[PDB]
Amino acid sequence: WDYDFLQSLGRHEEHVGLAEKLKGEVKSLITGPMEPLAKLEFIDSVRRLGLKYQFETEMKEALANISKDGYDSWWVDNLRATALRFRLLRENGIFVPQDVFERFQNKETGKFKNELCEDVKGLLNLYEASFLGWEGEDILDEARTFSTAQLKNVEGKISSPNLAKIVHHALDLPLHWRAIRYEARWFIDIYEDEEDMNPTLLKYAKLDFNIVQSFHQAEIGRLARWWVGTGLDKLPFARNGLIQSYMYAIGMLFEPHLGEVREMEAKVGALITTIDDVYDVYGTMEELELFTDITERWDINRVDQLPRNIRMPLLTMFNTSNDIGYWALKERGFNGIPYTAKVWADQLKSYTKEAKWFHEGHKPTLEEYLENALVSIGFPNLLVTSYLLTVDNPTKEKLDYVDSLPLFVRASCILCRIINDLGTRGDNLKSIQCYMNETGASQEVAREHIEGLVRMWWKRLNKCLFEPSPFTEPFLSFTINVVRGSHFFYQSWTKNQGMSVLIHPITL
Ligand SMILES: CCCCCN(C)CCC(O)(P(=O)(O)O)P(=O)(O)O
Ligand SMILES: [Mg+2]
Ligand SMILES: [Mg+2]
Ligand SMILES: [Mg+2]
Repeated sequence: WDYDFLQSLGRHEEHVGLAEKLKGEVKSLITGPMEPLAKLEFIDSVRRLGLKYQFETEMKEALANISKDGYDSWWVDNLRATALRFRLLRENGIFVPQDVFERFQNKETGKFKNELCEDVKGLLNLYEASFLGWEGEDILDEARTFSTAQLKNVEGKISSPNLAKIVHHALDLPLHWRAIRYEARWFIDIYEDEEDMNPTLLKYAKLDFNIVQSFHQAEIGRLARWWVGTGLDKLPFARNGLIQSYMYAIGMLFEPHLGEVREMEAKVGALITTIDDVYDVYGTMEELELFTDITERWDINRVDQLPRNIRMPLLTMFNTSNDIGYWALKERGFNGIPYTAKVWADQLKSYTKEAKWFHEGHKPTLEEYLENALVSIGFPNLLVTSYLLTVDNPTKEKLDYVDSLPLFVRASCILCRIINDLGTRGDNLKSIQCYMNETGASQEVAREHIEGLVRMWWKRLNKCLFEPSPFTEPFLSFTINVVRGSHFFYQSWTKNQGMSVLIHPITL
């Protein structure tokens, strides 16, 4: 990554009329007659190509009327149709019971019938649908285990390279857990080779992708300029994480109309990865204690006591925090500086508890560690910032409620932390080793336990999305998509993902 070259991008196309024509056509298709299984497959194709943000209402209405049609003959007895309907309806907020899978099980033992290994597409759809489940839905747990076992069994026996690629991709990460934009870039190429491929939808996908990528490149140019202006790229003992943070933010939100929010999120992310290193890599406890005190008091009057290599990240945090709070004051009429200050103070207190534990040789339980680490991962900061920047009529009360980390937000933060600990030269007190110290458990027993925690908290997020809350569409999607971006990173192979998504356009 030549940041010299990324300041280039965004400085330097009219396909927008054809884009609007293709959008009207795809929209008519979504409203079109569409025998119901074909309509489901089309809606799911539109989603996988990253186009749901264009056709929100049409997709919702189409799925709502599919749910309310008078007859079930078109999907019952059909595993692919049953699973796809389950998943899409339950993604749309329309509950479907797990009972619909019982007719594919041996009615005595509850096991899915081994003969289903003859239906690869149905197995894939059952697999994908299983990750829409909640706690206590045992049929969906069984569906996950069975489908994964069978798919890995037959992956070597599949001779269609396209379907082998799809099966391998699903085994890497289920669709429910995948970052939308990167998955869209992958599935454009995949969809171009599918059986019932619709060329109108494919062309619109490619064109819309290039346009959104143009917005992204302008954003990257501005952010690289700012980041060089901070001088933080030239820190020897701190990660140069501007482009990594922007990739995180793309996973969190990719819509062009949210661009400015992205930039701020990106900024915060960068600073997070810098300050963490200040706390994890190169910093005296006296230096970090002073860092934390200054941040808690929001008072930079004694900042010159710090060496300039620490003084620059601290003051960049300070000034960017004030800038974002003032953006809130100006554009939303609400001074957000106290809340950016609060979230940074809380995150530095979490960093401080972690560093103090290390120096003390403390070995916390997994629960204690996680209580601190859902904050130290930084996503309370990022999510409260996104809420500040996007909520209608911001108030002290709304901000206090979101910053209290209710179950929905707290589950997303926990997931980000434990996913990063599964993906992880620093502080070796992470999730796995905390559990090992707790229970004396094995390396791999602890790892599988943490993976089970991943599944459990995803179940809780799924059930949260069905339950009333004072949160609305954009923040909802933010909360899910930070977990998806975490899955994206801690599965450089991430570098070439950035090249394919943010740098190179799609040839048309
Ligand atoms: C974009 C904001 C999240 C990016 C990841 N941050 C660096 C978190 C820091 C960590 O996760 P990292 O593993 O050091 O990257 P930590 O485990 O030290 O808390
Ligand atoms: Mg770290
Ligand atoms: Mg750390
Ligand atoms: Mg770490």
